[PDB]
Amino acid sequence: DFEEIPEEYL
Amino acid sequence: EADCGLRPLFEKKSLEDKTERELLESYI
Amino acid sequence: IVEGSDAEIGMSPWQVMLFRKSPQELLCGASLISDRWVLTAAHCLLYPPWDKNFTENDLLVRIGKHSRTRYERNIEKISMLEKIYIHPRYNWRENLDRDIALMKLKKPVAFSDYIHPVCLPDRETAASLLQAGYKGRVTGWGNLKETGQPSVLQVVNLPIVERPVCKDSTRIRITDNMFCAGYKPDEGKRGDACEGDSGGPFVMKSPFNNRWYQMGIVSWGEGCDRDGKYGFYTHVFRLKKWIQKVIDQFG
Ligand SMILES: Nc1ccc(CNC(=O)[C@@H]2CCCN2C(=O)[C@H](N)Cc2ccccc2)cn1
Ligand SMILES: *[C@@H]1O[C@H](CO)[C@@H](O)[C@H](O)[C@H]1NC(C)=O
Ligand code: NA
Ligand code: NA
Repeated sequence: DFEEIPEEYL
Repeated sequence: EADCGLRPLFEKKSLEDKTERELLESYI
Repeated sequence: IVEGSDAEIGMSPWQVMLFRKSPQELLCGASLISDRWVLTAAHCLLYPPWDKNFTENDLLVRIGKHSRTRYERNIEKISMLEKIYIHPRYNWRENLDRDIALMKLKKPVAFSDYIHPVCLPDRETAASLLQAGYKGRVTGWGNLKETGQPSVLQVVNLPIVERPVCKDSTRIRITDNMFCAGYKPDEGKRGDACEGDSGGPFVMKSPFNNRWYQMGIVSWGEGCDRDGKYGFYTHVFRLKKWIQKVIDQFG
């Protein structure tokens, strides 16, 4: 699984 | 781009990566 | 990438990851060709046999990456897509002929030590370098074996193969818009792209001007790294008139 990316990028 | 294909951490500082010579040796 | 090795930091600063927004997962490789344009395989975006038909808002591009799964804070940059352009004669029905697509970014990406565009070949560079035996380099975060997934970007150098050998290795109809690469069984060495590496670049370092050129796009193979099989790559130069038409019209 992938680390969450910042929400700004949706 | 005028600067395309020249890597900041390699060509731009005259450093070679560990296997690019293998490519060069194949270009006969 | 099967039978490759970990990339060096900054080794492939044009590498792009195509990333699905939800569920968050790797979709494909891709390459940076300017501050606003990314090149990939058409089948990364459109493949009806598998019910694949992505729109711009489905996707992100992640540039500057090394780790597959980490959010590489202060290094990678994440861009939204303004528009996808698929080659109008892309043949998803039969053999992936003309397997090429462009993506325009919503905003220009800032270049850095980790983010930098690859050159596209002109006719003379392609004629000089696209010769049997000459090696290029393929990179990606795809499967490490045909039948897991890497911690960091993988790299393998592979020789271009003579067209009759490519043709004789498969029942699929090969076209002039494809070339194949890989070692032959009697050559000992191994390596191939694999599922997940789709859309990533096959690059060559010109010995004339010491610049990297993208000659191919990871397109297809039958299994991965099988003896007597080869990887097939979209022939970028052969489709460059379309690339230029899209960028000239929509840039
Ligand atoms: N060694 C490898 C294996 C896979 C890949 C990534 N690419 C794909 O997976 C594509 C996408 C559509 C299907 N496919 C295949 O490659 C089919 N195995 C063959 C095929 C070829 C042409 C038409 C239909 C089918 C790269 N290198
Ligand atoms: C793919 O998606 C678009 C709609 O977003 C649609 O117009 C098209 O017909 C779909 N199927 C294709 C191109 O095969
Ligand atoms: Na020279
Ligand atoms: Na093989």
